Amino acid sequence: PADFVPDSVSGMFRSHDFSYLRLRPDHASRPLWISPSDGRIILESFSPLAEQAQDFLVTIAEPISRPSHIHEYKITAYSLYAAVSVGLETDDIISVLDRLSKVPVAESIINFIKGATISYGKVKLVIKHNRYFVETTQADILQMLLNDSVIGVHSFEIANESVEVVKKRCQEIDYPVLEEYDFRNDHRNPDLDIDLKPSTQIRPYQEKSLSKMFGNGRARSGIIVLPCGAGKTLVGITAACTIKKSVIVLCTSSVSVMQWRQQFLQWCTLQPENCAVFTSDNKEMFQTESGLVVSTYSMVANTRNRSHDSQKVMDFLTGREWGFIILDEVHVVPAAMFRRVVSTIAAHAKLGLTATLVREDDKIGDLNFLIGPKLYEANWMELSQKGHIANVQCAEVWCPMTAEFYQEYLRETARKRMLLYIMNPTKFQACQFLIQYHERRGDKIIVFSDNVYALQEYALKMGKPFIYGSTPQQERMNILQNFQYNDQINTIFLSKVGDTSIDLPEATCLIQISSHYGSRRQEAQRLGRILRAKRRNDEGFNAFFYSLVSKDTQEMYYSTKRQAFLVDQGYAFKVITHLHGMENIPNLAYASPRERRELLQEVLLKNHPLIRKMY
Amino acid sequence: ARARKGALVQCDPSIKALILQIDAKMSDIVLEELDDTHLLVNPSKVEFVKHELNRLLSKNIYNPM
Ligand SMILES: Nc1ncnc2c1ncn2[C@@H]1O[C@H](COP(=O)(O)OP(=O)(O)O)[C@@H](O)[C@H]1O
Ligand code: BEF
Ligand SMILES: [Mg+2]
Repeated sequence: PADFVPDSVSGMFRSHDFSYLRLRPDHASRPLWISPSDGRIILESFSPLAEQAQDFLVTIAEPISRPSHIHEYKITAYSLYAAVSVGLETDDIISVLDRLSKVPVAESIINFIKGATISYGKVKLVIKHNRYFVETTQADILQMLLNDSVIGVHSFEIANESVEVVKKRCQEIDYPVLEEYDFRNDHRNPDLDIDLKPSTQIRPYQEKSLSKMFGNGRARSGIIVLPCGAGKTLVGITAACTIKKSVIVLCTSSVSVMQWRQQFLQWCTLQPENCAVFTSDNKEMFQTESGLVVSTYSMVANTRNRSHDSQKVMDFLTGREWGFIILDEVHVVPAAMFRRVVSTIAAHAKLGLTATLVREDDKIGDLNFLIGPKLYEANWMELSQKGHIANVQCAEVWCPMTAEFYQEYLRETARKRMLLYIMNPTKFQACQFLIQYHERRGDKIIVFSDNVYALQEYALKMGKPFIYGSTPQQERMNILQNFQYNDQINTIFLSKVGDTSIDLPEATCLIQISSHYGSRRQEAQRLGRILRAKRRNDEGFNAFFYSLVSKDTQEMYYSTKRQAFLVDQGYAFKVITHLHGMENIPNLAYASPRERRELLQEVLLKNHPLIRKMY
Repeated sequence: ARARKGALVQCDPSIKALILQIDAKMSDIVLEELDDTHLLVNPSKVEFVKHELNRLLSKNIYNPM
């Protein structure tokens, strides 16, 4: 920026004007725009070299928003740390960026890249006989690391529990650690003979992710992000089958574990004898030399109370030196104590699988030193238009609260108004009309409701079953089987239990009457249930996702706060002010003011052996 | 035969209830209640109630950044 006259509108852009630079003669071909200050990258997806840049930008820069036409990525320290590991240097990155960038790279951007791209590849964490050794191929690194306050071909032991501390210290210091597993030369760990049967198929994006993971040929450790229903189970099975080493899978549910195992056996040639399921019901482990242990975070992170059989299982897990760990729904590992399992459990390779790499607190960044960087991400609309996933007409219904309940809304405290604006009659009436219309349309409907009282009230009012925490496994399985294969039943009322990690090929329509506040991750996880509909490829099909919200309430605040991730992905919600033909339905719930008053009062009122014979 | 200067506020039951709460805390706000959708208010307080009602409603609206 030298001898560049500002424009009269330059004031409106506070240090954001980028007109001080000139455009290259080949702008018509170069598709990239680079932000010299915020690090945001604008990608033209409708110009030559767009495909060549779409993957490199994903590798070096995190995606902010990727709508239909113009893609938006961003370069950050974590993204550069992830990129520098897979055979990528500043020289190559700058060469490609200059060849694809309409504008020259600024010296500030060059300095920022150089500062962070030259501090990797000097330390390696290895494990030998259940002992963690921080081996470094160079000795001169000692003169600074051992002299640092925290730390302390040469190898020294380190406490297993102190891994979570040493890794974060390594992030703070110049050199971060990389976890590479050369399973080809790893002979100490017994091998497991399981391979993918011919019936298996790998989708193009799955193959691309596997290529990005195994490009160099040595298995690294990290995180994989794919949309719900994309085939994360098959990705994990492929990773296990290609590594061919002892593996432990951690899943945050029991039904999820059951289907995990069922798909595991179906997709690969794993013998039943070599398979073990570690749940609350049965705790037996495979007696073969090598096998797989599928358990849950509750069964791996508990340290105070353990059964006798579960104590033997925990002793087995700790004594044996595992070779691979697969963390399903890894967004919960940075919790207060779930992060402790990473440090305590011994394993040479850690893979995390999650459709969302965000969480409410700031601990999301801790994943970098807990399990590693993110490897691959996949777009939603791209797969929707390519036929890999379904298309959804997301809609937001505005249900006006009636005056009788609103007058109490004004006076009631924060805790009571929550139930008040969730149990408004208008929502009941709209739900009944929509249920009748969609049942005539022959759609399989799921109604989610976090609130157990609201779920029970709706179920008892509509004569339909409800499922929540108190429901037993057998009963809920019976409900699912009948809702699937029985022609009489077409709609069910699920709850927070079935929010994630459940495969419902038949489910097509999704409705939300009660939501768990502003939880953006739960929004996407709930949407994931209907993304694998059986009839998701027939011409003209469009799944439906309804979100009922009361206007002029904080429910609108939370609703607009919980969809900021779907909007970023590309999904757009359509506001439905009115549903046509609602009055013609014969009967509507809570249609009379007398019943409205009765419900108002009800909801407001809601808040010596011989002396043994004596006794 | 009697005329009274004032401002007529036409709205829906919800806005009417909000105005009723505001008047209950400040009696001078609403001069009279005409119907479940109409209220007579003081001319001077119109410019203040509009701004204060916008501030109050800002809570129900999520404005990032
Ligand atoms: N490559 C594939 N070939 C066949 N079916 C696939 C493939 N990828 C995913 N699926 C199907 O997608 C559905 C969801 O798979 P799952 O592993 O449960 O996904 P996730 O764990 O990501 O929710 C299953 O019906 C599975 O068979
Ligand atoms: F993301 Be899946 F539904 F396990
Ligand atoms: Mg899954």
